Amino acid sequence: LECKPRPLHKTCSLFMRNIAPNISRAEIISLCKRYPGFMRVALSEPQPERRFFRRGWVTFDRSVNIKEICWNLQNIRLRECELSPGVNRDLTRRVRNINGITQHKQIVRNDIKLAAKLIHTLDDRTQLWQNPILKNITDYLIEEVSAEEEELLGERDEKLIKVLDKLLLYLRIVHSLDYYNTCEYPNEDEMPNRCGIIHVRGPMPPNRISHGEVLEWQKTFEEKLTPLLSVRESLSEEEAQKMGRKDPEQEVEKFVTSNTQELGKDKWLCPLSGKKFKGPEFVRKHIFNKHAEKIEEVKKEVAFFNNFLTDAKRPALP
Amino acid sequence: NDYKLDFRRQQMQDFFLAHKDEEWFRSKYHPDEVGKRRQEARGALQNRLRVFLSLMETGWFDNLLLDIDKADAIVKMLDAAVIKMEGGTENDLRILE
Repeated sequence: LECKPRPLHKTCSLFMRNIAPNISRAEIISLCKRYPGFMRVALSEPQPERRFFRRGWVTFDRSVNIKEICWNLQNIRLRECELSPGVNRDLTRRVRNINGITQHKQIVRNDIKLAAKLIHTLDDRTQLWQNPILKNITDYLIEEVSAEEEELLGERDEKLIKVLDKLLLYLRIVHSLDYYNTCEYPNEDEMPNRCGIIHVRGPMPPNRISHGEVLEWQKTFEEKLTPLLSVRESLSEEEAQKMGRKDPEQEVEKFVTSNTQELGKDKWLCPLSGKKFKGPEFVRKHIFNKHAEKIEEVKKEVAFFNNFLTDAKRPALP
Repeated sequence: NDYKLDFRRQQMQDFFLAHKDEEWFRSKYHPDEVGKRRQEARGALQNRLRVFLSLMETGWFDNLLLDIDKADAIVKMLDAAVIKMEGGTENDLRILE
């Protein structure tokens, strides 16, 4: 005799409109963990237009009364930010159609190439695994024709579509990349619905599919997909030096000389330990050997600053 | 004597000092949190990979295309994926029937 089935796909949740960037996930988790049937918290990417404020989503079990939980958290501030949540209702329209030209042979044949490159790049980017769905994938891209038979004597294609679906379903289920819409949903795994909206081919064009219009769709569609495989931008070696890229070993040397303070003649007290020494060479040996935890943190602080400084597509105010 | 370079640099320096301790900023650039969040992100993606391969071999993509004719079948497949993502056995899928 077997146990009851669990409807895990259904989960009710809260929605907080404005969360300050000074608030961490742990503060929101610890706030909502005291309520029964807590699952997980999601936070959107902070937008510079709203002074880097995020949108929250606290997910719960479907068994619990979300309306009473929403009421209890109504007038509760965190640090100094009123959370003031509302009940997030379920997704109404999850299968959204697009233009019906995407079931044409030439677009389907082109989309197999593009979808394959999206998988090839993202599997190397995230570093999984080789992917078995891409075995002999270029064999479907090449055309097979009876050209010799025509020379002497003188629409929907289901085989290609079955191949494409496996790639698009992989992209959407694994990498959370909705292919036909041309967009990622990066936080989905934390969000209330783990696999929400998917985009789907249209019914069929009522008129003839034009000869040049097929080429215009392919040009416009790859233009929409190009930002999805965007490698993170970095400034040049000269431009980073102008903005002031801190050298790791030089900045560590500044940390040593600042801590190596001279109390008097033959008296070199450092404030890190609080122990006297006879010369500054002995204080350097003390800092490098004994306080090896601190010199690592100085190198982390410089890398932390340099990673922010190097990134050309930098988070800054509008 | 470039004003623009000094302005962009001072804005950048004032930004780093202001958003130093914040968790969103630490997650993007601080080596320890970038290492921890990427390993957490990879583990979640490896879980989703098993769900896809489970839906492959079980046959939830067996006779299912991405067309609005089969809009009802896609929603059922999507719910089947989320159940498997949450650690749902084959018994747990029966509520979809």
